[PDB]
Order: sequence, then C-alpha cells, then structure tokens
Amino acid sequence: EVILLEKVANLGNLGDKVNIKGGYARNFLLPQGKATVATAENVAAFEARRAELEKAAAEKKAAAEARAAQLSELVVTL
RNA sequence: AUCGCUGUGAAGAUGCAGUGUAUCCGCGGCUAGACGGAAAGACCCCGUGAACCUUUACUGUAGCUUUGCACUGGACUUUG
Repeated sequence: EVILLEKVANLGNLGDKVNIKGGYARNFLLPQGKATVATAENVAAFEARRAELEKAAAEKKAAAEARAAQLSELVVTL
C-alpha cells in the first residue's frame, strides 16, 4: 500500500509495494520521507523517474565508507 | 318563650312522658352541665393512599473493575 524509498529496512525493499500496518505507514514512514501511500493518480510519474532511485541510494552506502572511520576512534574523554 | 327529678329513647335529655318546683329583669362571683369553644382525632382501624429510611425483597442504574475491537507501531525470542 506504500512505495518504499530506502533499502536498509529489516523487511523492506527498494521500491516494492508492501502492505503494512496502518500505524507504521501513518506515524513513522510517511512523516520521515521514506515511504508514500500507493495512490493511482501519479503512477505514470514514477516510471519517468526510475533513474533517480540509483544515485542517492548508491551514495548513501558510499558515504558510510568514510563515516564509520571516525566513530570507533574511542577518543571521547568522559 | 333555654328548670329539677324519675323514666324513656341512636342506649348519659332544658326541649320526650309523668310529676314536682318556679312572679319579671339585672349586677357581682363560682364553674357542676350545655357529651361547653378551639384543631374534617395525632392513638386504633381502613385506603390494591403518600412520603422518607433499611436490607440478604424485586427490578435496575452511577461509580469501580475484566476482556474483545479501535486509537496501535517494528524487532527478536519462547511457544500452538
């Protein structure tokens, strides 16, 4: 009932329509820009933007290549 | 035009019967009667009357409480 927009969910995919609970669509996914309710009004707009899904979702895992190298330094003085 | 007694009588009589007493009218007192006056008896009964209190009367309800379904999600584990 929703199109996903992130591939790091524990039971999610790239852009697959999944039918989920109403609270999970309502309260978490839609206010955080990671899913949108699968409506039958703009479906021909999704197929003319399928090459937009590759760039940011490849760059996200590519930015964590050098992001995790500064978290495990253990230089925080309590 | 309002006596006493004895009877009689819705059964305790100024008014009925019989019979005694008694000229007409105040004033001051006293309360024995007028089943005196005051209150459509309070007790008792009755009303398929009422009111309010009680409870283990009947029937319900406020409140308190149990679970289901919503609001209400993901993730693991035990499990049919």
